[PDB]
Amino acid sequence: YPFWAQQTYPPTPREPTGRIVCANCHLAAKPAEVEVPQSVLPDTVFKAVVKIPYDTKLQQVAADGSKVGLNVGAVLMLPEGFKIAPEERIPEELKKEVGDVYFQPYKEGQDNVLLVGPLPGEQYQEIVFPVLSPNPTTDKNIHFGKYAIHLGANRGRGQIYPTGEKSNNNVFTASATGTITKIAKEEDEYGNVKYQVSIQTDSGKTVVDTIPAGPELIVSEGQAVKAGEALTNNPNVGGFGQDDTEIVLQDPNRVKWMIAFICLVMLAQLMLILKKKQVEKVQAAE
Amino acid sequence: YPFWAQQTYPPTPREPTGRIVCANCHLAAKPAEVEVPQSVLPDTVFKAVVKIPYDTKLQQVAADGSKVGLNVGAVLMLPEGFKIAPEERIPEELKKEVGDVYFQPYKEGQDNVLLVGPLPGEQYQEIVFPVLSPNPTTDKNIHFGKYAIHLGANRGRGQIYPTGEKSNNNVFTASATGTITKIAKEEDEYGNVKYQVSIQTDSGKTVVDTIPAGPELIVSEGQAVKAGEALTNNPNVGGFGQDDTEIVLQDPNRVKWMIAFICLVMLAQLMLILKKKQVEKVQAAE
Amino acid sequence: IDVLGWVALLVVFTWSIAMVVWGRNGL
Amino acid sequence: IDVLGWVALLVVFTWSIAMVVWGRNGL
Amino acid sequence: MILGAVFYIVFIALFFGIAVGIIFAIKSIKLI
Amino acid sequence: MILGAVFYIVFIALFFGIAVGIIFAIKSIKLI
Amino acid sequence: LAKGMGHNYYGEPAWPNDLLYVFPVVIMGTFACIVALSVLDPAMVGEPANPFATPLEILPEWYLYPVFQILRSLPNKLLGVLLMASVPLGLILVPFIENVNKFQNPFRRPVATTIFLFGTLVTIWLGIGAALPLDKTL
Amino acid sequence: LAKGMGHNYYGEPAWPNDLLYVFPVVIMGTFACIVALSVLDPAMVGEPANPFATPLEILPEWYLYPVFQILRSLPNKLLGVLLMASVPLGLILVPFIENVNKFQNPFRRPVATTIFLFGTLVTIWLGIGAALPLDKTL
Amino acid sequence: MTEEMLYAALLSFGLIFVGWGLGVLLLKIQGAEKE
Amino acid sequence: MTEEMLYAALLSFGLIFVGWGLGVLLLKIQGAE
Amino acid sequence: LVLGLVFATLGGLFYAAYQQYKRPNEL
Amino acid sequence: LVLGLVFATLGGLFYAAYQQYKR
Amino acid sequence: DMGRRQFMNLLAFGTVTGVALGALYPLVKYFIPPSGGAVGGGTTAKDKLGNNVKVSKFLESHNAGDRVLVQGLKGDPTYIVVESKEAIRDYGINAVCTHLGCVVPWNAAENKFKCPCHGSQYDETGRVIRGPAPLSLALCHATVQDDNIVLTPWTETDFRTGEKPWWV
Amino acid sequence: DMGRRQFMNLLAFGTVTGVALGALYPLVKYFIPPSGGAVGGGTTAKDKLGNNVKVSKFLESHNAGDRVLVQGLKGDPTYIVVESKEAIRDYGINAVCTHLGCVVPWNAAENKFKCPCHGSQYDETGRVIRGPAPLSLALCHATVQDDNIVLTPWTETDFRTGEKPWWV
Amino acid sequence: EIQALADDVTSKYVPPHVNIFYCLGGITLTCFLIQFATGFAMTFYYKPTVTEAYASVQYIMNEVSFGWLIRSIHRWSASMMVLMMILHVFRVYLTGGFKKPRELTWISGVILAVITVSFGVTGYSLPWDQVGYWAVKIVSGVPEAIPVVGVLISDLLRGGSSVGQATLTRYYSAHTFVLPWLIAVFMLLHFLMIRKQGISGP
Amino acid sequence: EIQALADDVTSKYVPPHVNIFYCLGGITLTCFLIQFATGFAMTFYYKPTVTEAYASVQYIMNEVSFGWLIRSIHRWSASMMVLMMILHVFRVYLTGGFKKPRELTWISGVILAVITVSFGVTGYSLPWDQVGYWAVKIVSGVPEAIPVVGVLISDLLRGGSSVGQATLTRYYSAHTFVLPWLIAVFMLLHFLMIRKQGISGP
Ligand code: CLA
Ligand code: CLA
Ligand code: HEM
Ligand code: HEM
Ligand code: FES
Ligand code: FES
Repeated sequence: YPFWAQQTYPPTPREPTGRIVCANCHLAAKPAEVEVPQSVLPDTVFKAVVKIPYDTKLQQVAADGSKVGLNVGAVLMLPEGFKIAPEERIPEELKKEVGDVYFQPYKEGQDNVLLVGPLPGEQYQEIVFPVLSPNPTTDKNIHFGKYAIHLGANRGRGQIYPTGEKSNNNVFTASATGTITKIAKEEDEYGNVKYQVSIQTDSGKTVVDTIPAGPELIVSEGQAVKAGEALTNNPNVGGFGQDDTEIVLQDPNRVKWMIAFICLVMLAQLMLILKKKQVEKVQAAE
Repeated sequence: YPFWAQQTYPPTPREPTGRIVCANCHLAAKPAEVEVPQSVLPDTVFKAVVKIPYDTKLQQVAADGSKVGLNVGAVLMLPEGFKIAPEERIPEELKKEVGDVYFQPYKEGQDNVLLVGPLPGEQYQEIVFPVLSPNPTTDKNIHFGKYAIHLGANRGRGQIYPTGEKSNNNVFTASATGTITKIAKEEDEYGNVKYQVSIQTDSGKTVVDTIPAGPELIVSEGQAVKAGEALTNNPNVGGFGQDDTEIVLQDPNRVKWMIAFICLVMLAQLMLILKKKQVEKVQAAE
Repeated sequence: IDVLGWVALLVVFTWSIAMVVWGRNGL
Repeated sequence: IDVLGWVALLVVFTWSIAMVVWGRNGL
Repeated sequence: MILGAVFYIVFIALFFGIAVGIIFAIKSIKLI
Repeated sequence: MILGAVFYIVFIALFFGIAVGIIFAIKSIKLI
Repeated sequence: LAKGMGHNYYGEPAWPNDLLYVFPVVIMGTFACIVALSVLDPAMVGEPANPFATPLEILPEWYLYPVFQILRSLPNKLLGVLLMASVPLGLILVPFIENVNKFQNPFRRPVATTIFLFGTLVTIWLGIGAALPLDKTL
Repeated sequence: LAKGMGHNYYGEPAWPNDLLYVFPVVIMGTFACIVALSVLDPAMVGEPANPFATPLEILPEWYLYPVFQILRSLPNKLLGVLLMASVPLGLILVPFIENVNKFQNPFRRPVATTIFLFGTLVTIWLGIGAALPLDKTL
Repeated sequence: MTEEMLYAALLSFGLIFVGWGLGVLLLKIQGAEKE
Repeated sequence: MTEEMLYAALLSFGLIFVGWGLGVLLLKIQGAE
Repeated sequence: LVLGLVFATLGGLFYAAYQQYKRPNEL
Repeated sequence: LVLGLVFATLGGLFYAAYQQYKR
Repeated sequence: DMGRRQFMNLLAFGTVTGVALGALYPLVKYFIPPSGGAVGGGTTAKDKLGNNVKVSKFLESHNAGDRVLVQGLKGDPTYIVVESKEAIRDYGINAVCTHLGCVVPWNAAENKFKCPCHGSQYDETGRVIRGPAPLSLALCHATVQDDNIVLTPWTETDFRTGEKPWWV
Repeated sequence: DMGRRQFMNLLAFGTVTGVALGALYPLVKYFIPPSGGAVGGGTTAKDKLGNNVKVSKFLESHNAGDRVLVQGLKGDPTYIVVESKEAIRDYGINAVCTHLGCVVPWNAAENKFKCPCHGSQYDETGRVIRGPAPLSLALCHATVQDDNIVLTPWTETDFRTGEKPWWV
Repeated sequence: EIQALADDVTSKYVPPHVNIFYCLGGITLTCFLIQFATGFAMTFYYKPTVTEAYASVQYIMNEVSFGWLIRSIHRWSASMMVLMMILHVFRVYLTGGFKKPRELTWISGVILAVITVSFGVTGYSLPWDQVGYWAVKIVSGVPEAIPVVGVLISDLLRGGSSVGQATLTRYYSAHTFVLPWLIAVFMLLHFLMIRKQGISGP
Repeated sequence: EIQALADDVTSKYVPPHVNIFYCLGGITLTCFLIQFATGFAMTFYYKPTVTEAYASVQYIMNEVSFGWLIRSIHRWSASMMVLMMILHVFRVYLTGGFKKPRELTWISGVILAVITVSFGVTGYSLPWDQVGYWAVKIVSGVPEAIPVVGVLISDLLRGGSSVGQATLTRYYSAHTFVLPWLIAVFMLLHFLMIRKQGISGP
């Protein structure tokens, strides 16, 4: 869960390499996108859509191993100074109608780095953020320019727990290189139901193991030597995906002059083809 | 005395400015010179003459105020690695006949920075040092090249004591801006003889002072207002003088090739004027 | 001192070669 | 969207000035 | 990147530009 | 410095050089 | 506007000096577009804290793609090196290869065009990067 | 060598190409001495900078001595600045001054020579910064 | 993030013809070498 | 320390004539016209 | 908003070209 | 010693000039 | 037909040069060096043996005019001084030699800044008694900004003149 | 008289070119950068995070699989490691797949090293799996010196294979 | 006046034929002229230490007057010069520029392209962040696969055995001293060897 | 060899009337060519930064193969170019080689001298040594003897306030980028404006 990254790598959500720390637990890859305007004026509330796509259909093995729905998560890194707009600056449907969850700062202060703790279902394959751009005028520590924004989106349960242990939402290979003879898939009772195993590999060391509920079994007795590999199914159906982008904190002031200049140029050119070429009659006389 | 600088500014004998620390106490200026060969081969004992000139004639007021002779001193800063030649590497008259005093390192280790504690008379207006050049071959911390050598030569007593107090070998200005009426120059008795003063400046505050033995008096009663200035003499007759220079630790190896090349050049040129110009007969035929 | 006691030397050597390399090809 | 809603604009303005500054001196 | 496509096509416009108008260019000042 | 004199005179040799041989140079190819 | 004097080979016919008076139009036009751009879309910054931290893409200039898509494709060696060296050197030899043809014009010799177009397709196709649509795919 | 028809203010009488074959002698000769002097008087490595300590010599290289001996001589102002500016600008005007002898060379012209020599004396004299007070000297 | 250049590229190509057009169109409203 | 250039200068001047000499002398032993 | 113009200024400024595009005339 | 030669090499190498001089 | 009037181009090249300057303006501005007020001569109070010329660092140390250097005002000297009353002095003899530009030395004897470069002998307060110096040494303030005897930009009319300072 | 023998200049230009190379030799040498001799790396404590690095610090969290880089070997980045009994791990691999330039990635899963840049696979002790992984990763020693750990400039042999070293 | 009579006038000549894409030569050049200026402008604030490099760049952006603009231009105009040069190559190729006698103008040409790419490659690494510091890390060994001296080559370009201290120093020299002098020499030949014609016709 | 062979024959142009001191011109030039090479060579190991400036110089002396030599030459050849240029001024002057036909060659001349002195002045301070660091400290204010534009001048050459490292940054750009391009431009004119002689007869 997003809350897990915060507690595990509290200082920063992304490794010096650029890969976000989610991939440590959600080792399956799937798409991810960040949609922000090329540029926004300073102190402007705008949109930032973090798409975490995947066709609603298909179920994952939940803790109990029964097929269930999908829940999404993410981590967004806006550039210095950006943070969500104050509840009152968020237009009606414009920004307030689209997406409404809770954006928790990775750590006290970082309002430009939000965890989308809330883990919506098939409703949030979209997830919209109404961020507010900084103002380098009221903040001399903020400047205009093009800056980077990062994303780490997820969906589908993790294959590893912050506890160090793995979930049942991943393949559970065998322990020994050898032929198993049976399926010790009994239930359990109450708040749990494991589906043990009775591996053989009697070859000197005759070991058996334990598979959890959820992942289906494919092969067993008679064969299935391998080498302590493929359990008999991979229930992992979702994963992490990153995407980066950039936005320009634009100074309308910069634009004006560039637009002003451009006009002087076009205008200064007009006079050129006009006078120069078109007024070529002199020798055009002889 | 040289020993004084060592004790006063123990780490280095020269201020960041380049002026040697002697000038703090010997405020009178006089010549000074350092004579070392343009360049010396590595590991060679050579000469370094520190001239501290001044015509033997003329006496300075000694502690007692009686006219006495001149004694010389100095501080020499050879470049890293240089140090005096071992007693046994010093040729006969060559280096051993000329000058024979004691060269004490400014501080434990610095064998390239010697104080000429010994303060010779009119015998050492010369003072020769038999230094031994380093070897960048046997010492990888030493390299060839041109380096700097500094000098701080002295003669004549100091005007200030390490005690903070001034000698009688200078001026003792007055304390008040006013006219003095007399000379309270009585003797004393035994181990001392001051020549007090009876300044007036009765103007409200009628003060008098104390002048020591040695410095002569010039004006007094009737006038001499000034402003607590010029006592009536400055018996100071000697001073400090600095001089810098550089020596090249030469690699005979560098020389060979540069001499080798030069010969190829001259030779390479010979062939040019020979073949080229002088073999100009072809058209010199028509 | 050996400016001549030596230049006079180095100099005339490459010079001999000069005046001689002349004859050599002058023939 | 305003690429035309706008370029169609900025463009024809300097163009009008063009096709017109022509007439102006063409007379 | 942005320019990624600025020149990915600015140059394709160029190609068409020469390879088109050009083959057919001097392909008539001296064709028949 | 050393070069202090290298040029203090290399140039005086030069002057003499031109001012001498030169006045007297074209001072005969067209003198009398 | 082209008669018979110092006549023959190649030379000059019509539009002398003052074309060098639309040039300023081109120069201004060039500048302007680069200026509009630098504004709408400026540059940025990135690291100087940890060089032990490998990024994971490596997006050198866009024009080092075809060459890069090569270098990394074929198993290192010098075939790539030698191969990419073939781009500039291979070119230097062209006016020696496609060098026949005088009276005609230049767009009526396919065993050039075809080759050219083709090679500018490979180039593009190779214009690809970090497990991007990969050499395969197309 | 030299007859009649190539008339004007310029000329070439005797020795064409191959003088440019003593040039290499000159070049080698220049290098050798610089190289020789480079090994004989190796570049001395000096002590590091410090904005707090200053004095005890500092002179501007050397060819700047005359100019330096000036700047520091006359009480700052711009007379010095203006004065030293007079060296390069004052020169630029010379071919306009000593240029009244177009029908005849300005080398025998003493109201040039005298002035030249004189000025190259002041120059020298000024070179040799010379100890401020007694920077009197000739 | 391809769609940012995908539209970025279409513009470079087209605009060329848009400019070309106005050029042609410009000459036409003043006299273009018909022969 | 002037005497280091004083001799350093005399050498530049003279050598010129020494070189000049051998040049003349050289031409002379081959024909100077 | 203003940003819209800016690019409509780049896309619209490519007009530079639109001028040579007309450049050919008669002489 | 060897240094003597070195300069006798600079003073002696000025010969470069001694060659044009042969004009 | 009767053209012969390329006397208008004094408008074509007129607006052209127009574009030229427009584009050249920012480039020239670019080359002109920016603001500031610290970076070196900021606020630490460096020294001469490895310390800090401050208040409770350099308040109870001086006596007869003690010279130790803090940093500088846009690149100049600084201190904490003292005189004949036993207390750091209220003023700042910004020891930038006004003649050619050398850091002048202080003589606790002749009580005259005996600069070596050319021999200007300012008082123990910057009063050049003998030249060849132009104007006495520069100046500043003499307080604190909390623990650091801090001063800052000078525009307070000089007292050795009564009227405006020699650089206001 | 019968000259016509500028067939000697194959000597004038011979010795000339001679001078040319002589003067060109050192210039070329100059461009060949300085090398090593005793072989040792003088460190500016650099962290995988960009700040000062100390012993007990990165040397303490070594659980089953700790691999984070510090101020390492002349290009080759140095990993810090410990075994299960947590003893000075007698090997510290420079993630040096001299392949196409990237730093060999350890495996939080395999505990091996599987390079992502171009597909090079390794093991726990630097042992490559197959390829594009070129060869087995370089090893180090196990020691500390006053909260300042000490590994040494390599030119030495490796035990993983038994023969003289290749990654010196 | 006309004192300036170091042989003048009748410079007013040389007529043209029929083209439209024969500007890609001057455009590319222009983009260069633009680089020389803005490039130079940055040598006044860009500090090339591995400690200072990165910082100076931000200094140009944020703390410097139009620094953000001089640099932004330099970044674009660079990619444009290269883009334009390729198109110029097209123009030429598909116009038969390297005509019967122009083959030398074409080769100096290919040379000009190698110089131009080199510019980008060295400059790309100058701000010393990660993309530029790792792209140099990656291209340094490229030459080591060439026997005989391939390593010598690499050792000379990175001025060492690893990327760092001197790589940036050599890369800066190359980008601001070397490369500029080379392009100037070959643009110089390339332009002078244009004492010939160019196209076809009717 | 044709392909533009049409000019080639333009070679062994024309002779000399009376010379020798007439070699000063090329000597000075030579000393320059020597500076360009050795100077460039040092851009591979010199670091334009207050912190690393001084250290890199020692690094060149004792660490680089012949650093001590490349630098030593640069130091001498520099003082020689200037010395030779002065002598060239003599040659020229005392021989009225500025008279009438050629006065522009002389002015571009004075210009070349200002460019040349500038070289030494900026380079002299690069080893960030006291003599070089205090010599720059002293020449920085020299121009302040002018109104608003007398200090703008100074502020532009030093970097602002007084003498920061921006001073060293601007001084290096000037010494290795700017000045070299100027002398090349004016040596370029100075040489082209040459089809000259003087003082002779029948
Ligand atoms: C069949 C016809 C054909 C044609 C007409 C072209 C035409 C063209 N190709 Mg291309 N190409 C072709 C086939 C063809 N190609 C094939 C079959 C291949 C695959 C092997 C390639 C692979 C290829 C690449 C990889 C590239 C091109 C590029 C280019 C063009 C841009 C020119 C340029 O700037 O290069 C200048 C050269 C380079 C960018 C390569 C860098 C070279 C450096 C590293 C070394 C230079 C070394 C030196 C000159 C050698 C000295 C050796 C010594 C012994 C003397 C171009 C117009 C280039 C391009 O589009 O760039 C944006 C480019 O990168 N082509
Ligand atoms: C009659 C012929 C004659 C000739 C041929 C010369 C020739 C020469 N003189 Mg000279 N001179 C002459 C007469 C002559 N002089 C006379 C009569 C005098 C007596 C007053 C002098 C006094 C004199 C001095 C005092 C100096 C020379 C120097 C020089 C020479 C070096 C030129 C240089 O690089 O300076 C270039 C410039 C400088 C050294 C100063 C830099 C100045 C900067 C601050 C400003 C440059 C201004 C710039 C153009 C901007 C203008 C701004 C505007 C507001 C003013 C030179 C070759 C100089 C020298 O020997 O240098 C080694 C030198 O210092 N001459
Ligand atoms: C676009 C308006 C444009 C055209 C068309 C064009 C043509 C052109 C030709 C035909 C030449 C050949 C010259 C010759 O044979 O002497 C040529 C040469 C150069 N150009 Fe060009 N050119 C156009 C535009 C531009 C622009 C905007 C510039 C940059 C100022 C430029 C530059 C150059 C240069 C330089 C040359 C070499 C000229 C020579 O060697 O004489 N061009 N151009
Ligand atoms: C030393 C042997 C030497 C002399 C003498 C010398 C003379 C000289 C003259 C008289 C000219 C003018 C030529 C004319 O009108 O045809 C001249 C011109 C140039 N020189 Fe020179 N020169 C001597 C030596 C050297 C050396 C070593 C070089 C460096 C390669 C050199 C260079 C030049 C150049 C360049 C010119 C320009 C000529 C032009 O544009 O025609 N010289 N030199
Ligand atoms: S610099 Fe101190 S008196 Fe001139
Ligand atoms: S660099 Fe590691 S796999 Fe290629």
